[PDB]
Amino acid sequence: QVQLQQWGAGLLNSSETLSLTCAIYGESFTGSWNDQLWNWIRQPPGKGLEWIGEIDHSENRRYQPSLKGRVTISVDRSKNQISLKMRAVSVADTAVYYCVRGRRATQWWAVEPPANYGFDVWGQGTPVSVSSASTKGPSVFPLAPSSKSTSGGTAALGCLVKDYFPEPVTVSWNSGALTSGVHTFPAVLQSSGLYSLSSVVTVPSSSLGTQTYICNVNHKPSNTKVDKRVEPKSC
Amino acid sequence: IVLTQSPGTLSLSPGDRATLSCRASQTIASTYVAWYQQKPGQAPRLLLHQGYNRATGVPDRFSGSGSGTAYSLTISSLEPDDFAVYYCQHFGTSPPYSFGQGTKVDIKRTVAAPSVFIFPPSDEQLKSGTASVVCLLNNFYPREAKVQWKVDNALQSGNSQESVTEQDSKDSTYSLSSTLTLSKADYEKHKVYACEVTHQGLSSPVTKSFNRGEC
Ligand SMILES: *[C@@H]1O[C@H](CO)[C@@H](O)[C@H](O)[C@H]1NC(C)=O
Repeated sequence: QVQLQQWGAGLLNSSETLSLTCAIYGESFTGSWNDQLWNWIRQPPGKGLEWIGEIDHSENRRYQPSLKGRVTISVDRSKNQISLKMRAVSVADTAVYYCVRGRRATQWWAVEPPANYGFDVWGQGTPVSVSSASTKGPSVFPLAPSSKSTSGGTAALGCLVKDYFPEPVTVSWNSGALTSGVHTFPAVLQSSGLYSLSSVVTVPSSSLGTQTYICNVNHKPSNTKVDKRVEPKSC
Repeated sequence: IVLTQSPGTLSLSPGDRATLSCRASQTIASTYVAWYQQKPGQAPRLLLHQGYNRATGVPDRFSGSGSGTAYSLTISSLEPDDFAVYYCQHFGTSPPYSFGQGTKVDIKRTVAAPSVFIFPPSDEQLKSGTASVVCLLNNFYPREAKVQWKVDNALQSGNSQESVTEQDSKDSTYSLSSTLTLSKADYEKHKVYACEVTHQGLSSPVTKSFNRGEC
């Protein structure tokens, strides 16, 4: 049962040094047939998989050339732990960083191993967010319904959960009593490094004068709880 | 070595045959082609290694085929748990390793045109020196949608961000949220803020707009 557990600080300022650690369980650094390949693969928000670096059974290291020399991968053989260090982090380096086990047969007298030339075991990953912001509760602004947000008999309204850090926030409507037609979107990483998402709900236009609408926002990293009444704008 | 996957999105139902393509810029040996499955909120899962060998626990329906430049992940017939993103990878004799952009297999349904809504910046946000304008596309299918921000006489670029929900569990539709963010000083320079939406379900691009200051 090969297992990879990851830890390390995922919240860093600009230009700081990322430091992640991966502990190997169920397997040796080299493997039984000197075929183990220990890789770091990241996935920026919304994009695909980007390879970063590798250390093999011989402790040879090969890195992604696009990262220049900012990446260093080492191993503590006494602990069976691999470390990833990325220097001078940018907002572009914000991603989920996976510790991955690969395999490539190297001994000619050996049988072809399972998952040869394949990343068969992946760690759960460590989310990394580069930003200059500290832990900040969001500002909950109303997305007020009006004659510019009505399709047929249906009005749309919501809340903008803006300028918080880090992830995540939770949004509910009327203390969870309103769920039908609700859409809470995944946050986007602003240029400033803060986060921002929108939670909306479609309702009958006539209910704007007979039903109150409140978005319940909860940002546990900052212990910020905001209840925002969203009222229709008349004009 | 660049891997290009196609199509960008595959809309199928259970029982249909999925054929995902992976094309390399150069000729690669089958031993170096891997395929992965990834679902939202989960690490990727190895499906095929060395071009055609199924990884441990991969069901029979997942098969691989091809040689030279064209390789394929073929699901005989989709099961309900096969809707995910699939990546192909070049796992060569030495790094670097490159992945394709991916192919998303979603649930097929009838075309649903989005409902478009536009939200002005709230007075609370303007008092802090920032103006966010939100455009909402509600419960549409397929996922392909074009959202263009126009402020007065200028199409906007580099000042908005998009966010799409997963395919709904009830009606299998998508929803999108686009946020145009401007400084308060720039926001008050213009009047007409418009959101143009192109989708397969709309006979023509639907534009939702408002006039700043006006009503
Ligand atoms: C960035 O630096 C400031 C000042 O040192 C600090 O308050 C803030 O928490 C830092 N941000 C992160 C994400 O560590």
